[PDB]
Order: sequence, then C-alpha cells, then structure tokens
Amino acid sequence: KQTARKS
Amino acid sequence: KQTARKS
Amino acid sequence: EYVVEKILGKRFVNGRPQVLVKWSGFPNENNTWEPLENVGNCMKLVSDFESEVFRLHRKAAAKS
Amino acid sequence: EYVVEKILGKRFVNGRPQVLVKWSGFPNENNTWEPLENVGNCMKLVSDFESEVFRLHRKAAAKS
Repeated sequence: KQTARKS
Repeated sequence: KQTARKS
Repeated sequence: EYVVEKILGKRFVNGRPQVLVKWSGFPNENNTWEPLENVGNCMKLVSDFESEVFRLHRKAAAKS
Repeated sequence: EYVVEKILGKRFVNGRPQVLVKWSGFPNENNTWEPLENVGNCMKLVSDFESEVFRLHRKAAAKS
C-alpha cells in the first residue's frame, strides 16, 4: 500500500 | 534512523 | 496516515522539497502539499511522478 | 536494509529515478545506485539532497 502522513 | 534497501 | 492515490506536483518551500498529494478516497479539492519527509511509504508513486517530470523536461529540451 | 549516511546523486535509468547512496560504516568506494523505491526509510537524507540540487540549480540560473 502507498501511504503518507498528512500535515 | 535513516535506512534503505540495498539492491 | 492515509492511502495515497497519486503524486501531482513538486515545489520547494524555504528551500525544502514538498509534493502535492492526491489522497485515495478524497476528491482533488482536498489535495495537500506535504514535506518530502512525509511520503516515505509511497515512493512508488513518488517515483512515478519523478519519471513523468523527467519526461517533460526532456520534451522542453527537444523543443529548444 | 542498511543505515544510510548521505544521498550523493540522482539519475534516471530507463526513465526511472535512482539515487546514489553512501552507506553508514562503509567507505565511499562502496557507494551504490538504488531505485528511489528503495529509499523510503531515509527521506530526510533524500530531502537534504533535493535541497542541495535546487540550490545549485538556482546558482546555474543566476550565472546565466
């Protein structure tokens, strides 16, 4: 899965 | 820690 | 942390890189700029974006 | 997976991005090119490298 943290 | 996979 | 659908842009803010994130399940209206430090878990999508930029840079070169 | 000391370069191979990795505890002789897909866990160092490239691109612009 491609994920990221949201700022 | 900064790490990476080695190919 | 949210699932990312695509990376759409890149910029520098105060000299530090950020990328424009399309979040999976959210409309484009909610796209956000994120520090490159935040996107380690979607580097396949980041690589896809980088590949596209290079392709366009090569085109700008060709037309020059 | 190894500890990374620094990112030293960037290139495209068959249109896909790679970065040049200095491994912690290894001499520069053993630096390797790695797919951007491989370096999700050292994005602080990747961001540092990107910041430096931008700085040099701005210099090339200034001198033009």
